[PDB]
Amino acid sequence: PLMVKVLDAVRGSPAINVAMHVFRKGLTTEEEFVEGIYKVEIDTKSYWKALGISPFHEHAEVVFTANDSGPRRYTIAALLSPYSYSTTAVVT
Amino acid sequence: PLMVKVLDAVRGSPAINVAMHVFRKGLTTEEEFVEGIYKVEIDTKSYWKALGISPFHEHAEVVFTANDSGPRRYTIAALLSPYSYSTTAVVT
Amino acid sequence: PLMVKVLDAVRGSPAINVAMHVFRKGLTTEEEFVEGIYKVEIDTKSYWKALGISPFHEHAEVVFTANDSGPRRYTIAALLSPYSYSTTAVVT
Amino acid sequence: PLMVKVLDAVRGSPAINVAMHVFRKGLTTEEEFVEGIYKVEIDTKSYWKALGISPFHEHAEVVFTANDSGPRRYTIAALLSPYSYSTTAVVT
Amino acid sequence: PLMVKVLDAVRGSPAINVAMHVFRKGLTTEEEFVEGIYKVEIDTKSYWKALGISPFHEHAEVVFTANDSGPRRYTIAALLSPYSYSTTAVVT
Amino acid sequence: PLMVKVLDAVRGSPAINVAMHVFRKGLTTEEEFVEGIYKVEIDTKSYWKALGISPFHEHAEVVFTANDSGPRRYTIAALLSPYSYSTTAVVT
Amino acid sequence: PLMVKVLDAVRGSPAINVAMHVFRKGLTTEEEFVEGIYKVEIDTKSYWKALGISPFHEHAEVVFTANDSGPRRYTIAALLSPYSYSTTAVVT
Amino acid sequence: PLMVKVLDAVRGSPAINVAMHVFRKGLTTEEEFVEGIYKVEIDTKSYWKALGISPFHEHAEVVFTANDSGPRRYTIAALLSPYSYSTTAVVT
Amino acid sequence: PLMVKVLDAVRGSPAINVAMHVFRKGLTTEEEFVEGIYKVEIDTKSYWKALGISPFHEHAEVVFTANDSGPRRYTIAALLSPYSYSTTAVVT
Amino acid sequence: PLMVKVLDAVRGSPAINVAMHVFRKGLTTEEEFVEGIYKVEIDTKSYWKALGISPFHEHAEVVFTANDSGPRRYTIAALLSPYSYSTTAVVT
Amino acid sequence: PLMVKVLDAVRGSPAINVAMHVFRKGLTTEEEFVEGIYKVEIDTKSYWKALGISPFHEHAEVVFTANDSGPRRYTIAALLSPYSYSTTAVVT
Repeated sequence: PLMVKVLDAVRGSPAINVAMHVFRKGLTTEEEFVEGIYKVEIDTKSYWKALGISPFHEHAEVVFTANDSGPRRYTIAALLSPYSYSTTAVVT
Repeated sequence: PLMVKVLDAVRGSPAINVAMHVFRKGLTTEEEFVEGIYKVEIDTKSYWKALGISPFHEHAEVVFTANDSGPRRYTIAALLSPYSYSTTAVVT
Repeated sequence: PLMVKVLDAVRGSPAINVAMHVFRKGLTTEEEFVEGIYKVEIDTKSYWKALGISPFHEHAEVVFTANDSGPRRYTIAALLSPYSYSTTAVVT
Repeated sequence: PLMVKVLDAVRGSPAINVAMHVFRKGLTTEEEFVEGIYKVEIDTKSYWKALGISPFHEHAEVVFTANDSGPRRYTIAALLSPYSYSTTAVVT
Repeated sequence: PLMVKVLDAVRGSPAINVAMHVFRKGLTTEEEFVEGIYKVEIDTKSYWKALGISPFHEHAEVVFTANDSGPRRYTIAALLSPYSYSTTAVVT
Repeated sequence: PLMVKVLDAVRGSPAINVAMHVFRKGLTTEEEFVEGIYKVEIDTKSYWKALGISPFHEHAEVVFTANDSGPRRYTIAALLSPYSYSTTAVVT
Repeated sequence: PLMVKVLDAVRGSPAINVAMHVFRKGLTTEEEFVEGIYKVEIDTKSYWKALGISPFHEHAEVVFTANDSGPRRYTIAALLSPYSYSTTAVVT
Repeated sequence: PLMVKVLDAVRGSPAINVAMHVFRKGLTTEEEFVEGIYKVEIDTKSYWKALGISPFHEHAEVVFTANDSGPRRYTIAALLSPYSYSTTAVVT
Repeated sequence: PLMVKVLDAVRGSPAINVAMHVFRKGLTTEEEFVEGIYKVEIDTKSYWKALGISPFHEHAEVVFTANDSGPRRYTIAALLSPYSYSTTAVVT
Repeated sequence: PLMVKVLDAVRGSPAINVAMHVFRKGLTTEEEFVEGIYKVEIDTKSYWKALGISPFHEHAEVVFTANDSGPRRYTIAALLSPYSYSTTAVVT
Repeated sequence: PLMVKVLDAVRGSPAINVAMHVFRKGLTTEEEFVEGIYKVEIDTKSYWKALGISPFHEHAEVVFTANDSGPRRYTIAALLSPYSYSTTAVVT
């Protein structure tokens, strides 16, 4: 007789992020899983992933170069941070 | 007799994000999963993924170059952050 | 006798995002899954994906170059962030 | 006797996004799935995907160049963020 | 005896987006699936997809160049964000 | 008779992030796992991952160079930090 | 008769991050695990991971160089630190 | 009859981080574990990890060089340190 | 009849980090553990880890050099140190 | 009838870090352990760890050099030291 | 009938670090242990650890040199030392 009670009585004006999971009971294999529920990804980089079976098997001559140079500005305010009765100013 | 009770009584004006999962019970394989419910992806990069079976198997001469240069500005305010009785100001 | 009760009584004017899953029970393989429920993708890049079976199998001479330069401005305010009794100003 | 009760009584003027899934029970394979319920895509790029079986199998000489330069401005306000009794102002 | 109850009593003037799923039970294959329910695509780009079986099989000499330059302005306000008793101004 | 009671009575306007998990009971294999519930990734880099079975098996001559140079500015304020009756100010 | 009681009565406006896990009971193998619930990653780098089975098996001549140079500024304030009745200023 | 009582009565406006785990009962193998719940990663580097089975097995001539030079500034204030009635000021 | 009572009555505005574990009862093997839940890692470096089984087994000629030079400044204030009624100033 | 009572009555505004573990009852093997509850890592270095089984087994000629030179400044104030009614000042 | 009572009544604003463990009852083997509860590691170095079984077994010619030179400044104040009604200045 499992019972879960969440934010039953809310009197007011909150700022809320609620993540709940209820569970009652082949290069890359993933099964029965929970991933990136509130995941935030900024300027992520993946070059070579899961190329495959027997790639470049014989007499491969590869030249791999990755140049991550760049003038980049992101400037996030209040990332994944709920706020209440509050002021968020991004001024440039 | 599983029972889940969430935000049953809300008196007021909140700012809410609610993610709830209730569960009662081949190069890339993924099964019976939940992913990227609130996934936020900004300027993500994937170059080579799952090319396949026996790619470049024999006598391959590849030249892989990735130039991630660039003048880029993102400037997000209140990302994935619910707010109440609040000010979100982006000024440039 | 599974029972789920969410936001049963709402008195007021909230700002709400509600994501709720109730579950009772070959280069890429994907089964019985839930993906990108509230997914946000901004300036995402995928160059080579799942090329296939035996691509460039013999005597391939490839020249792969990716130039991610560029003057780009995004400037999002209140991304995936419900707000109430609130002011969102984007001024340039 | 599964039972789901959502937003049963709403007294007021909320701003609501509701996604609910209730479930009772060959290069790319996807089965019995839910994708992009509230998915948001901005300036996404996919160059080469699922080219096929035995592409460029023998003596291929490819020149792949991708130039993602460009003067681009997006300027979204209140993306996927319901708001109530609120101001959303985009001024340029 | 599955039962789903949503927004049974609404007293007021809300702004609502309602997605509800009730489920009781070939290079690219998708089966019994749900996709792009509220998916939003802006300036998305797909160059080469599912070219086919044995394309460029022998002695192919391809020159692939993609120039994503361009003066482009999008300027969306209140994307996928229902609002109530609210003001949305896009001024240029 | 498991019972979980969280934030049952909330009188006021808090700023809350709630992650709650209730559980009652092949190069890379991941199963029965929960990951990235609130995980945030900024400027993460993965070059070569899960290349495959027997890659570069015989007489491979690879040149791997990764240049992570670049003028980059991130400038996040209030990352994953809910705030109440508060000011979040990013000035440049 | 396990019972868990968390933040039962909250009178006021706190800033809260709460993570709770309830549990009642082949190169890389991880199963039945809960990882990176509130994990934050900034400028992380992984070059070669899980290359595969018998890579560079015979007569490999690799040149691996990683240059992590770069003018980079991050400047985070209030990372994973909820604050209340407080002032967060990032000034440059 | 295990019972856990945490922060039952909170009168005021604290700044709180709460992690609670309640438990009642092959190169890399990890089982039934909880890892990096509130882990913070800044400028972490992993070069070669889990290359695989029999890599560089015979007559390998590798040149591994890692140059971690770089002008980098991080400048975090209030990392994983909730604060109340407080000032967090980053001035440059 | 195990019973745990923590911070039952909190009158005021403290700054709190709460980590509580309640427990009632193959190169690398890791079982039934909790590791680095609130561990924070800054500028950590791991070069070669778990290369694999029989790497460089015969007639290997490796040149391993690691140059950890670099102009780097971190400048953290109030790391993992909650503060109350307090002022945190980082001035450069 | 084990009973644990911690910080039952807190009247005031303290700064608190709380770690409590309550417990009632193959190169690297670790079982049923707790690690890095408040673990802090700064500029840690691990070069060669768990290379594997029979690495460099026969006729290996390795040249291992590690140069930990570098202009590096860390300058942490109030590390893992909660403070109340206090000033934390980093001036350069 | 074991009973533990800690900081039952706290009237004031102390600065507290609380670590309590309550316990009622193959190259490297580690069992049922507790490590690095408040561990702080600064500029720690581990070069060769657990290389493996029979490494450099026959006719190995290794050259191991470790140069720990470097201009490095750490300058921590109030490390793992909670303070109350106190002033912390780090001035350079």
